[PDB]
Amino acid sequence: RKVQVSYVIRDEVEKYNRNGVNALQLDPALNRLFTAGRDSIIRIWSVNQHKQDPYIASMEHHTDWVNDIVLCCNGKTLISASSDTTVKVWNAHKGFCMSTLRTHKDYVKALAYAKDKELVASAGLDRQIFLWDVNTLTALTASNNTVTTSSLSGNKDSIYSLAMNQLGTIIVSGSTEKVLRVWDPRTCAKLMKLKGHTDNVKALLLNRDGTQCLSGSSDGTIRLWSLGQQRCIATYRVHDEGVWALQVNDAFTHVYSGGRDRKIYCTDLRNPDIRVLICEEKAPVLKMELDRSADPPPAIWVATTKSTVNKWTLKGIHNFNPITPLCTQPDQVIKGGASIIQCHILNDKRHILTKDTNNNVAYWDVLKACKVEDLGKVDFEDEIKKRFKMVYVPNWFSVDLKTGMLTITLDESDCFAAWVSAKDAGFSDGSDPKLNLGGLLLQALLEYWPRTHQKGNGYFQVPPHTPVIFGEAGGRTLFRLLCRDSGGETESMLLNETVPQWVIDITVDKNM
Amino acid sequence: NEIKTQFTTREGLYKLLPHSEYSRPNRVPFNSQGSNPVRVSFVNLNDQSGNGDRLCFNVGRELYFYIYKGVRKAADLSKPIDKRIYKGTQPTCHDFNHLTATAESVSLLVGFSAGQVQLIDPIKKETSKLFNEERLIDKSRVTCVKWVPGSESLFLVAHSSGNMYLYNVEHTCGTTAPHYQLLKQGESFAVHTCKSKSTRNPLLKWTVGEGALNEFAFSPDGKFLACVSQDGFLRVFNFDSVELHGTMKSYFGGLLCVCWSPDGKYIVTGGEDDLVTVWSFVDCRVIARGHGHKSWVSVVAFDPYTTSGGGSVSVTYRFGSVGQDTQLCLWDLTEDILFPHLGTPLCPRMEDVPLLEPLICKKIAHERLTVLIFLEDCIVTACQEGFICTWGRPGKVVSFN
Amino acid sequence: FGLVNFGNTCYCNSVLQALYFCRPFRENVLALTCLADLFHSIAIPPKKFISRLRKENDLFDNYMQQDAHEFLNYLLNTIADILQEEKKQELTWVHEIFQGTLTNETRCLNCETVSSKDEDFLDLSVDVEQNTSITHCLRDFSNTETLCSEQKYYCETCCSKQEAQKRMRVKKLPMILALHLKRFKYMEQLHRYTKLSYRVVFPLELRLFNTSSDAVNLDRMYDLVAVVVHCGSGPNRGHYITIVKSHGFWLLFDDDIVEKIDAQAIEEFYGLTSDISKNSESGYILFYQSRE
Ligand SMILES: [Zn+2]
Repeated sequence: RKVQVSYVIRDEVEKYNRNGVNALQLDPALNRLFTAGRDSIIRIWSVNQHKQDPYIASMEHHTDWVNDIVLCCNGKTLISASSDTTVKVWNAHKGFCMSTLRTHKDYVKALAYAKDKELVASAGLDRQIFLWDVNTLTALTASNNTVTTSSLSGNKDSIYSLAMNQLGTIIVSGSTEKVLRVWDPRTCAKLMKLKGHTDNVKALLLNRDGTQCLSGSSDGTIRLWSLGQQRCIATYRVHDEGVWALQVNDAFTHVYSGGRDRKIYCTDLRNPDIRVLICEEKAPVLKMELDRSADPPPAIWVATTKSTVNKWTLKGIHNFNPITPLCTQPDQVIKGGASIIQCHILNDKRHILTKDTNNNVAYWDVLKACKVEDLGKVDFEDEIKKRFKMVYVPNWFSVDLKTGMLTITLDESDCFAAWVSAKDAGFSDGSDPKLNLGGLLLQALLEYWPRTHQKGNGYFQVPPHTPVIFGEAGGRTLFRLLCRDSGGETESMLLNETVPQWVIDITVDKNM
Repeated sequence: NEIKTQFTTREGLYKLLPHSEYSRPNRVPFNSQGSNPVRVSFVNLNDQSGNGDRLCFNVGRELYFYIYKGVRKAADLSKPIDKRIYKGTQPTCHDFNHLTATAESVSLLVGFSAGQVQLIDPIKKETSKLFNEERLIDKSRVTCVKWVPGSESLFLVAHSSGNMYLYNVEHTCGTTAPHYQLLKQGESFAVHTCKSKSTRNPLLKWTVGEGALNEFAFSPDGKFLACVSQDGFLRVFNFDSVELHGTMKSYFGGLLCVCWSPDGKYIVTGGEDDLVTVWSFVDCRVIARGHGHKSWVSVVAFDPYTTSGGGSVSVTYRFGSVGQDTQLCLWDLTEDILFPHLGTPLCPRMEDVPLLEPLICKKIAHERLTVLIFLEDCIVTACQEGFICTWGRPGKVVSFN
Repeated sequence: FGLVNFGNTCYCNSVLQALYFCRPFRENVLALTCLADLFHSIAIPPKKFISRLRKENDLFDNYMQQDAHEFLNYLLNTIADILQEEKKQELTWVHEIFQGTLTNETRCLNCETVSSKDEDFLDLSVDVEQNTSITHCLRDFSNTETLCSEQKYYCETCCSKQEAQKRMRVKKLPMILALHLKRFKYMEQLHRYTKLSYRVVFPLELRLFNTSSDAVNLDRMYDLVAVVVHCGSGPNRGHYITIVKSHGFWLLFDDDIVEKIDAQAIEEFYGLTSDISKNSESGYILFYQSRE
C-alpha cells in the first residue's frame, strides 16, 4: 500500500511500436490491423496497400506489456489484457479507453472470444479466469459502474493461454500446469482435464462446434484433442523449440504454427508429413493472425519480439525438415521504433546515457525529461567514461526499460535525497541555493494542476505530453494522466483522492 | 496423513464402503512387520443362493474364510465359516479352483513361506493333503500359486529359487529328493521332468531365469503363461508347447507383478522402478510406460467392466495398479497410445516410448497395498494391515426392486 | 576380516568397510596415507588411522557418536586436496571416481532462456519421505521451484520481471554414486532433532530419471555395491552397520563381526512403516557403481 509516482520520457505520438508485439487483431470490414505492443500502446494500422502510411491512431492507456487483445461487436469494441493487472474496454473505431477492470491480482496474460454471444474471458498469472459479457461492459457509466462477475475455479498454476469456441460452450485454459482444463462458460461446470503436454501451453484453438482442440506448447509439440473422447488424437512435432503461436483455417484441416525457433510451418492435420515452411522470421514468433478474406487464407500477419510487424502471402502454398522456405521477403512491412535496452545513470544523478536496439547511444536529462542529443553508433562503455563527472549525488529515482521507453519511478523512501546547488546544475542574480531535485520535479509534473498555484517552479518545465502515473509497488495502476491534462475538471477531482500525502506536501504546502 | 475414501472418474464417483470391510474379528491393525504379504482370493459357488461369493484371506499366521456380500453389509466377522491357525510356517498365497466348486465342496490350495502347499476344503473341513511337506522338492518360499485353467487336478507353484513346479492332487510326493530329466532348454530358462516309473508328484520343474519368480499369470484363454522374475525379465511362454514366446527387460530393478488384458492382447507389469509397463502380445514390444507411484508397484490388474474392445467406437482399456506407496492408480489405454500413427532394443529408451499419467492417484491405506481385484459391482483393495476394502462402483451401491 | 570397534568408532568402521569394497577405489589406493596402510593390512586395530583423525580434525576430537556422512564427505575431500597438492611437481583419481556434476538451471517462463550454474559433488544429499523409494526421492530432489507473484525473476532478455523456474539436474554422472539419505532432520523446536525412520526401498539395479538431456550417457545402469546401515532411535545414540557385496554372496559387517547373508534379507533395512520410532535399522548411505 505504498504509492509511487512515475513518468515516461518519450515523444508525443511514438506512432511506431517501441517494443515487440504480443497479439494481433484484424477488422476485415475496415481493413485495419490492431497491434498489442510490449510498449503498453495499442496501435491501429491499415492493411489496405493503396495507402503508404499505414498508421491511423494510437490507443494508449496501459502502463505495462499489453499481452492480448480481442475485437468484438463487428469491430466497434476492443478488449485488452496487460501486465498491469488490468483489463480495459476500448472504443476501437474512435480509439479511446472506456472502462478499466481491476479484478485480476497479477499479469493478465490472455483473452478468449466467443462471437455468437459476445462473451470475452480474461485470465493470467493470478490463476483466475473471469467471464465478461461485452454488451454489459460497453454500457458502463459513472453511476452504473459495477458489473456481475463470473469466475471459473480449477487451475493450480499460472495461466498463459485461453481460448473459447465460437458458440460460447467450450472454454480451455493452458497453463504452466501442463494439463489443459475445460469448462462450460454458461454453468461454469468443469468438463474435463486433458493430460499430455510436458511443459507450458501458450497457444490454444477450438473449432466452431467445440469438439476438437489445437494446443501449442513449450515442449515443442502440437496436440489435436478430441473433446468427445476426452483424449489426444494426434501429436505433431514440426518445431525444434517451444511452440508459442497457432492459427487454423476455416475447415480446421491445416494448422499454422510458430514459436521460438523462428520457423513458421503450415502442417496438414490429417497428414503431418506434408509440411510447408512458410518463412524463417528474424525473431521468435509470439502471435500470428490469418487473413480471412478468401476460401484459402491469402496471407498471414506475424508478430515477433521485434517492433516490426510483417505480412506473408501464401500464393504458391498448394503447389509445393523442409529446408526450402516459401517466402523470403514479406508482402507488407509495418515499421518499428527501436527499444532502449541499456541504461546508465551518471554520477550527477540527472543525466542518463542510453543505448537502443540500433546501437544508437543517446544523452538524456531526467530532471527536464528531455533528450539532449543523439550520438549515433559510438562505443557505449567509452562514452560513459568520457561523460564522467567528479561529483557525488545520492540515488533519488529508479529506471525501468520494460516498455522500451525510459520510465522513471519516484518512491517516498529516497525521492528527496537530492540536494544540488543551482549554479553548477545549469540554472541562474546568481544566488545559487541548494535545490531538491526530487521535490522540484514533483512540482513540474503537477505544474498545470490549479491546486499548485506561481506557475511551476520557474527553473524548468517538463514536456506537456509527459504521462504521469500514480500506482502501487509491484501493484495496480492507480491513476494515469498527461502533464497538461491536470487542469481538467474531473481529472483534478481524481488528483484530490489519488495523489498520496507526501506528494501533496511538496506541491501544495511547500514543505521542502 | 489421512487416507482417501473416494475418487472421481469419467464414469462417476467411486465411494469406499466401510460397512463392507473384511479383516480379523478383533479389527486391530495387523502389525506391518516384514513377514509375508496379505493376499485375497475369491470364488463363486454357482450363486445358487445369491450369496454364492466366498472370500479367503491370510493375515500373518491366521487364514479366514467368509461369505462375501460385495456392496451389501459384510458378513459377521465374529462368525467365520472356517478359520485356520498355522503355528509353523505362515501362509503367503492361495487360490481357489473355480471349476470343481459347489455348495458342498470347494478346492482351495494354500502356499507357505517354507515351500509347502496344502489342499483345503474350507466348507467341510474334511480333507487336508500336503505337498512338498518334507521340503525335498524345494526349500525356498513359494510366491504364486494357481490351478491350471480348465484342469481339475493340476496346479502350478512358483518359488523364490526361480523355479516352477507342476503338481497333481491325485499323485503323492516322494520320500526323497526327486531326480529330474531334461525336456527343453531355452534362452535363460529350462524345463525338466521327473524321471520316475511311479507317478511322482513333481510332474515337471520349470526353471525361469535368475532371481526369484515374483508372480505368474495365465492368459485369459489359458494357452500362454506370463512370468516375472527378480532379475527384471518378463518371460511369456506357450503353456502347451513349452517354449519362449517373448521377453522384456525392465528399465531397471526387477518386476514384481504381472497381469493380462481381458482379450489377452496386452500385458502390464509393475516393478522396482516405480513404473507400470504396457507390453503388446502380438507385436512383442513395449508400447507405453506409466509413472505415477512414489515407491515399488505391488499389484496390477485390468478392469474388464470398464473396457471397450472392438467397435464404430474406439478401442480403450482400463487397468489399475497399487504400490508399496499406499497409493492406488488408474490408467487409460487409448488408440493414440496403442496405435500411434541393459539392452535397449527389447528395453526401449524413455524417449522412444510413450509415458502415461494416471487418471487418479489416491492414498487409500496406511500400509503398503498388496491386493487389487476388479469385480462387477466394486473394486477390492487390501493393505499389509489386513483390511479388505470394498469400493462401490458408480450406480452399483444401491439396487431398487 | 573385520575392524576393531574401540567405542563410538562404528561410523568410522562402517564407511571404511563400505569404502573398501568399491573395487575401483580399493585399486588406486595402492599408491590420508594411514588409510592406505590399513587397506594393505587387510589385503585389525585401526589405531593408526583413528588417532590421526582426532588430531587432524577438531570436530572429531570428542568421544561421542557422530555422523557417517560428515566423516565420509570429509574423508574424500581431504584425500583429494593432498593428492592435488602433491601433484604440483587437475582431475585427480579421487574426483574421477566420485565427483559428479549437477547444474542449477534458471528458466524464464516468457522467453524460455536457460542459464546454468554447475555444482560439483561427491555425495548426493537427498531428502526422505515415508513409504517412498530412492528413485522418487531423486525426483523430489530435482523438483521445479517457481518464482512468481511478488517474487518474480528479472530477465535481462525481457527487460522485465517474469515468472521463472529453478531446477537442479545432474549434468555429469559419477563413476560411483553415493546417495546420502537425510534421515536426520531438524526437530523444528529447541529439542534435539529426531531420526526419520521412514521406509525407503532401494533396488539393486538403478537408473536415473532426473538427468539433463544435454549429456550422452545419462541413463547408464548402476549396481548396489555397499550400503551403510544405521541402528538406534536417535541422531547421536545409535550404531552403524554395513551390508556389502564382495562377490555374488552378500556380507554383513557389524563392527568386528563378519557374517554372510542372502540378498533378500536386505528388506529389513529399508525402514519402519508403522512409524513406532524403534531401532529403525535403516540404510543411511548408499553406494552405486556404474556397469561399464
Ligand atoms: Zn525472459
